Formats: sequence, structure tokens, C-alpha cells
Amino acid sequence: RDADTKIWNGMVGELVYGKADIAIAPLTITLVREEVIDFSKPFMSLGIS
Amino acid sequence: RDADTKIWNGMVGELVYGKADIAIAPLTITLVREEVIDFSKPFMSLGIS
Amino acid sequence: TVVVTTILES
Ligand SMILES: NS(=O)(=O)c1cc2c(cc1Cl)N[C@H]([C@H]1C[C@H]3C=C[C@@H]1C3)NS2(=O)=O
Repeated sequence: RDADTKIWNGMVGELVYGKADIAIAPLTITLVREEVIDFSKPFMSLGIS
Repeated sequence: RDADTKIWNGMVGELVYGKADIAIAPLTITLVREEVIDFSKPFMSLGIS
Repeated sequence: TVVVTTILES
């Protein structure tokens, strides 16, 4: 989310504005993203390594 | 769930029937549990070791 | 048709 404009850009901003129906992407689950859209249960685990 | 009488047991059985408002537990997110009661995103990760 | 949006990353 661009902070002052409060617009979502990218794959989530495509899911927010109704252009796309689903995203199967390397899209990490984040609290700022969870407020605006839905997520499935995660399918793959990753951490700082 | 055991299909001899098709009855849920344990903590999920208290969730489905109405005894439980929440089950914060070592309750593994599965498929047959997800269909009858909700899970959030998992709070702790593990596997068979 | 269900729209899949993805990003290009190997
Ligand atoms: N340290 S840990 O293994 O208890 C652990 C385990 C997990 C954490 C974070 C930690 Cl610190 N968050 C991940 C993430 C996936 C989605 C659910 C919670 C966040 C978003 N889930 S997890 O895999 O359940």
C-alpha cells in the first residue's frame, strides 16, 4: 500500500480492485494484507536463512 | 469422527455441538476438521521427525 | 474464466 495515497499496487491491488479473481504467487501472508483481502492456509514455509 | 455412530469426539466435538467457543490447543489443521469448524492460519509449524 | 495474477520470478 502506497502510504499517503492508500492505494494497493501489484498483485494484491489487482485483487482489491476486482480485476483478478485469484492469485497463486510467491505472496507472503502479512497483517496489512490480511485486513484488505483474504488468504488461504499457507502452502509452503520460508524464513530468513 | 468415527462413523460407527457418526459422532464427533473430543475438543472439536465440543466446538461443533456448542460447548466450546474456541479451542486453543495442539489441534492439527486437517480437512475433515476444516469442513465442520474453522481454523485460522497456523500459529506453530511442525512435522513428523 | 477465473483470472490468475502472478509475478515473474524463478
Ligand atoms: N517459531 S514457530 O515455528 O513457532 C512459528 C511458526 C509459524 C509462524 C511463526 C513462527 Cl515464529 N508463522 C507462520 C506464518 C504463516 C501464516 C500463519 C502465521 C504466519 C502467517 N505460520 S507457522 O508456520 O505456524
